[PDB]
Amino acid sequence: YGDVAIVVYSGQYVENGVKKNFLPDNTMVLGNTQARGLRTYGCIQDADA
Amino acid sequence: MYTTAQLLAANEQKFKFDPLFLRLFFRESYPFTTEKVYLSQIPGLVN
Repeated sequence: YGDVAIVVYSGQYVENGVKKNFLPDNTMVLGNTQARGLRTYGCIQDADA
Repeated sequence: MYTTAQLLAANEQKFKFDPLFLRLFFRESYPFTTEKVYLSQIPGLVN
């Protein structure tokens, strides 16, 4: 769309017994692809580990 | 008897028929040895 990249997301997930889209009906997010996130994972609370 | 008939070419009247399904969705064929079949659909909905 000029400088901004346009996507349409439709991913779903299954709650207890039914499915549902991740997003509600009408959301619009201004974001930057270069923005840095964190996949951080804590320490496994397991004696065996 | 004495008519002297000469024959020309003969039109065929071909009948149009194209599957468009067996070669578009049913590309695979399986023979039978048994008398029935079983079809399994595995519903995977993890929470």
